[PDB]
Amino acid sequence: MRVTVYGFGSLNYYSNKLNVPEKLGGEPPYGGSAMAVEFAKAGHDVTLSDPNIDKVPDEIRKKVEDAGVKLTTDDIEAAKEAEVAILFTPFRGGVTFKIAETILPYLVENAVICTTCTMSILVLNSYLQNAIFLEGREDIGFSTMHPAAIPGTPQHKHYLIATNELLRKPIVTEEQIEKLKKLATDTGKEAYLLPAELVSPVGDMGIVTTAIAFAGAIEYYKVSRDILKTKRSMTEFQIAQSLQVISSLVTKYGLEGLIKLLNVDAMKASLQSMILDKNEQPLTVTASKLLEKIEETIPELIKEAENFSPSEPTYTSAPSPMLVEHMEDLVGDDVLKGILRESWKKFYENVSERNKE
Amino acid sequence: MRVTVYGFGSLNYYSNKLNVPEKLGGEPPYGGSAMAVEFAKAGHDVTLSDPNIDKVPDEIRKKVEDAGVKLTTDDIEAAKEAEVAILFTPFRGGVTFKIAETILPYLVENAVICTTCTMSILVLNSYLQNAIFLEGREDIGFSTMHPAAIPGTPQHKHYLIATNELLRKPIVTEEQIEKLKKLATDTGKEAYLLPAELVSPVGDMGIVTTAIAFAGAIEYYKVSRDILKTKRSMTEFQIAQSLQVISSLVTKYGLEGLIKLLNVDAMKASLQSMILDKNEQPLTVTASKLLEKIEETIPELIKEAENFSPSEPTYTSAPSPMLVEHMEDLVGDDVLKGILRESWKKFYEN
Ligand SMILES: Nc1nc(=O)c2c([nH]1)NC[C@@H]1CN(c3ccc(C(=O)N[C@@H](CCC(=O)O)C(=O)O)cc3)C=[N+]21
Ligand SMILES: Nc1nc(=O)c2c([nH]1)NC[C@@H]1CN(c3ccc(C(=O)N[C@@H](CCC(=O)O)C(=O)O)cc3)C=[N+]21
Repeated sequence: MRVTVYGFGSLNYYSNKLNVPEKLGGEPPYGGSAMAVEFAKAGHDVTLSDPNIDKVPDEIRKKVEDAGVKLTTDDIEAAKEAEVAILFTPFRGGVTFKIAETILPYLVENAVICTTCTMSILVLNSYLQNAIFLEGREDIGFSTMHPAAIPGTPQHKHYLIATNELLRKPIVTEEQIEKLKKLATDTGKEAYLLPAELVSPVGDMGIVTTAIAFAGAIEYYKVSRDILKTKRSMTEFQIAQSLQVISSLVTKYGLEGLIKLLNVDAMKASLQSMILDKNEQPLTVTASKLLEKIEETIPELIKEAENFSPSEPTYTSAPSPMLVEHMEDLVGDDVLKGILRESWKKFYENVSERNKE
Repeated sequence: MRVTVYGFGSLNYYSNKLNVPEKLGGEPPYGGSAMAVEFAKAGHDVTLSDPNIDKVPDEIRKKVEDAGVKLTTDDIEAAKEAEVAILFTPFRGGVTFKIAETILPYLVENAVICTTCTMSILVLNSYLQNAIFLEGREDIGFSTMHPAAIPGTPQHKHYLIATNELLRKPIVTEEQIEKLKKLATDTGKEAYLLPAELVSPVGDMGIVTTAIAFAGAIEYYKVSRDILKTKRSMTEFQIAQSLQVISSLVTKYGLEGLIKLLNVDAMKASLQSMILDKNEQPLTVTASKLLEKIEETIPELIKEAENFSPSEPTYTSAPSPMLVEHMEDLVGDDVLKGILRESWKKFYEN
């Protein structure tokens, strides 16, 4: 099939900022380039579009082209007759939204656009709904080819592929998912089909926070079951509230507001009475020790927290499924889709616009 | 001041169900009784109301009375002079709602009602909105004397006191907050003034999930700062999104649905590319090892997950703070507090 990868992968990032060969392994080029080369070796008609093709060293550029990858800077031409479009594009500056919007009217009928490690597919889908409508591209599907790893390293043995599970409205067809599974297995990668909104939580660099919080939830569950002897429903409420609170505080107030509003000293003091079996609570013990030295490891965040003050009120623990359900009864489903869209767009904007020098 | 503590504390739970003297320390009585004794030793006029006072052993009851605590079974009488009413009341059965509603018309002018770990103060305030209006008790304050520990153990060195921070309308006055700070400080306890909605996630037993997830968010931040060299916005975007999804999965589909939908095998495979400095990532390494043995540690949940099927759809990643403000604009603040109350009820009742 005809596949176009948008984004080569910053050669300088993967060698001078993060020493990928030493930290993870393999050899350059890494990123979308490595993905394209793999597809080309498997017999697919691959094109790779990046604005900085000319900056690629000849030695690297020859390897890619010798695989069968056509290199170009023209995103529009690259999209023509493409069945699969993989966005290995920047999170910053809305670049992933802009590129997807540019290529939208030129993709072949029933094409599928795929996000990777830099963007969640539903957020992209939210940004594109007006373009989709005006251009009549309701045939375009939306899913993912999330390497959940750096392509080109030995750890990349898989792709996370977004499905429609848990979605009120589908974003991808079975025919489109099958093409993504084919690209994965054709290149010896295992396909993990995941509900669309779980792809980025599982696959992104933030798997660090996803996994720690998941294992931490399980640890609390065991303490609740074995030591406290409390009810399952109370345990689940506490887990959901904790994680919703942290998410909402980071969303609205960032890490500085998270630290100031929860109050580390209060958390430390409170946690002492939930260290009930040190041997069975390795995460609790470590967390309590990390909190004790927090002023030494993140002094810049502590300083920002001292100077933080919440300018707007909020509720941090309101479960999103309840808010969505209540909203379904207050307004039409047509209106609700717009509200969910604007909420995903505002999430991206508020978080990326907050980062001010 | 005049303080009334509602609830002695389950003598049975703190010895037979949970061995507090061994696991934590101290000696009985634990709970509301220990709090009342501390206030009385600080010179306050303390009253403790409980329907099962006569079921308290004589040796323990004498210790409490000798400190100056007046024991009674009449909740209404105990409220008539109480400037501060602390609800050391049960977890289930709506007993806290029942007690708070019964004493509301009898509390002194400008009195403050305080919940502990068994009830979010915002949930109680929401429940009582109609009673506050019909009884004309808009002067009554609502806060917490949350011990975030078992009173009577050496770990109880503090109180979490709910404030109006993050609220759109006040639930307590500064004068009332000062009274609670004094009660804490008079008994040698540190007063932690937190936004009302954060007292539960910081003080309750869920502090385990709050602290670990918080620490894991900081660990990722340090990794992004020192190793990945990525921007703060991307780090925050991924934290908020990840914890939003996990939260929604637990709320709507339970722990069984979380395990089935998230895919532990995918998580383990993904996490391999983010263990970039084992010494700087103690939580990541520990979490990665715990994920490998999950089938052994929680087999009953694995069996529930294998039989789980999502019956209804929901957008697990819809950002809660954004939806909160959309709801506020449509139907106002009381409905949002009502949602917090509806959430609490589903899991603490029936
Ligand atoms: N399970 C897992 N998932 C990952 O996604 C993953 C991983 N492990 N191991 C670590 C590598 C490294 N990595 C980066 C992605 C984007 C930028 C990045 O900064 N991108 C900028 C572009 C900077 C620019 O060139 O303008 C942006 O999208 O805004 C950096 C690093 C993902 N990784
Ligand atoms: N920072 C902190 N906050 C706490 O809230 C905290 C703590 N540390 N350390 C330990 C105590 C103990 N604890 C219990 C939780 C649930 C039940 C519970 O579910 N009891 C049920 C059932 C009792 C039974 O088993 O019969 C009930 O009272 O209805 C009991 C006790 C939380 N604690």
